[PDB]
Amino acid sequence: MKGIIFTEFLDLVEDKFGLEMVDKIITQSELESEGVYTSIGTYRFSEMLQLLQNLSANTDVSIDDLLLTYGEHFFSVIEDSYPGLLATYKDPIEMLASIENHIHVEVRKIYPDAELPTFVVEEKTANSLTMIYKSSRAMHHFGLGLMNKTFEHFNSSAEIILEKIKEDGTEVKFIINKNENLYFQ
Ligand code: HEM
Repeated sequence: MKGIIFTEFLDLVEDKFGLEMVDKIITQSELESEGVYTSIGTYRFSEMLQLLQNLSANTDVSIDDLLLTYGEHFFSVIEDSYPGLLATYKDPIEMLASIENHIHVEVRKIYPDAELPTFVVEEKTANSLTMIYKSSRAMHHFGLGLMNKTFEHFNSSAEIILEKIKEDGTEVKFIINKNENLYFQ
């Protein structure tokens, strides 16, 4: 895992739960880095899993909801760091169907040591998209938060249903349906 994921996450923990919680989940965790990360650094995901599990136990917020909130926050990091890559797309469904064969291809050029999930499109229309998410890190809700903000970026919204094919969240079917445009709301 790249260090930018660690630094932005602990920034969000400090922003939402306080600096003492940042020190707490770091103290409860070991952690070859010992809690010191750099943006271009490469660290084991087991470090992040410890940080998430300890934060969830301390705050009583599920890892699902913590990763969802973080995934939504990380879209703003994408907005401010790669606006040209984001400006390539004009439709949220087309962008999400382009994560595997374009977006994360560019990410591997940024970070050659990147450890990324796989997204496989099984069905796609103009307002629907079904993809299979596969990753040993089971960060489906991190991707869900990024998907939520992808639709928000294009002034849209979507119902996104997650079906865990493997119970540990390492294979998840995403059923994305752009919402009814309630034009008379
Ligand atoms: C242009 C926009 C995007 C940029 C710049 C980007 C860059 C990354 C980076 C840097 C990482 C961390 C890699 C590592 O730690 O080695 C990453 C991991 C991830 N990204 Fe992308 N990403 C982008 C669009 C998406 C979108 C839209 C989704 C939602 C489906 C997405 C779902 C993920 C997930 C779920 C992970 C966690 C790793 C895993 O699941 O195994 N990304 N991305």
